Parts: sequence; C-alpha cells; structure tokens
Amino acid sequence: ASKTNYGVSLNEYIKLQQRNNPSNYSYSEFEKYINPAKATNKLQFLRIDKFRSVNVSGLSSRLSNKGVLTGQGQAFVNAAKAFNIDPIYLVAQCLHETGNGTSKLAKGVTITEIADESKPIYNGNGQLVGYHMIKLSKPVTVYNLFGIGAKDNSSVFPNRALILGTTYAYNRGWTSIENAIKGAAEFVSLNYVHSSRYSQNTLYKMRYNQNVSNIWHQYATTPWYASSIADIMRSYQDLYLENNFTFDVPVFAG
Repeated sequence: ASKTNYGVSLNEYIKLQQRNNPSNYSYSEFEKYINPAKATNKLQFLRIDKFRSVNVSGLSSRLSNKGVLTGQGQAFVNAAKAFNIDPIYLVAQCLHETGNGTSKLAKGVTITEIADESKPIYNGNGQLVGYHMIKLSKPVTVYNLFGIGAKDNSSVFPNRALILGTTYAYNRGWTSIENAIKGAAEFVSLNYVHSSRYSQNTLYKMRYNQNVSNIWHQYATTPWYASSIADIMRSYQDLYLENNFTFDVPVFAG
C-alpha cells in the first residue's frame, strides 16, 4: 500500500476530530476507527478513484431486496464508468446513505412545487418557516440518494430538508433513479475522490482528511463511517472482474 502522511500523532489526530466534530463522541470510539492497526477490513483503504470492471448481471441479482435500488446493477456501473470511480464502492455508499433503498428522498418524491430559496419567509419572530414556492406544470417524481441540498430542519420548519432536497433534485434533473445514481457518483467524484485539491480517494480519507487544515471537508461525522461502507463493499467484492487493487494507508507521526 502507498503511505499518506497525516503529519500529526495518532493521539493528536483523534483529539482534533473529537473537538471539531459538531457531535460529541468519545476518544475511545474515535481511536478504534482511526487507528489503522485495528482495521479488520482493508477495503476502507482501497483506492476508489478508478473504474474497475464488475459482473453487471451478477450485481443486479445481488441487489435483491434493496428498495428503489433493487436490480439496478446497470445504472450503478454506468455511473461508475462515466465518473471513473469504483462501482462496488458506489453501490455500497448508496446502499448505506439510502438505508438499502428505503429513505424517503431515495425512493422518489412526486412533487407539485419547488422552493425559491431566494425568497425566504420568516416568523414574526425572526425564525425561518417557509419559502415562496413555484408551482410545477405537472407532478414530477424526483430522487435524491444522498440528500444533497437537504438543509437542516427546525422545530418551526420541520420539512425544510424535504422541500430543499426535492427542489435541488428537480433543479439537477434527477427525475429517474438512473439520473440520481449518476448525480450521486458525480457528488463523490468531483468533491472527494477525484478532487485534485482534496484527493480523498479512499473511504478512510473521505471520512478522515489527511490534511489537518482540511478536516472540515469530510463526508460524515460518525466515527465508524468508512468501516461501515467497507463492510458493505465486502458483500459484493467477488463481483469484480479485474484484480488491479491498490491501497493507500495513513501514517501518523507517533
């Protein structure tokens, strides 16, 4: 495996994660997933910034009971190929984010309006509660696997994420599962995996940025995120049709 320097000690890196994470997790939780000596699944270190051939029909068959993602081997491989990323990684990441194809935004929402976010509506009280809406000419089903655009809800605006997530998906033309899988591939490719700025081209790097100054740019906040996706990948790993697996592992300064 290639070696990517993290430039601080393992201890200091864990502490940096813990203090900067918007949620609170324990040192020991972080240590267990950050320490590469404790990894039991090497697929979190797989270089995923290249397409690898897979058995498409085998993948479709394996995606047996996966909600909206059921049997969608072709759409996954097509998206992976178009974006030069690993299709098993993409499958796994989508299965995770959508709860095996069952999340509301992933399953398809058939909408009749979208938000104009440039026209917010506030409480007499200073709180955001709505936007001016735009009525669609006819109902349109939109899909959004990762909830891109789906910003935070509040007590006085409980459906903000649903409204903005479906709006974004409409505005990006994610009106079929095939397009939404392409949109997902594009998101991770351009922002993480094939970013020349960020170079976050393994699952572990996506979660745990190798540049300490860039630790705000990380895909998720759960300590176990990269491990979780790798475990899903392992369920599909026999479907590869090639053998050119290269790995990249973190190196800490003590």
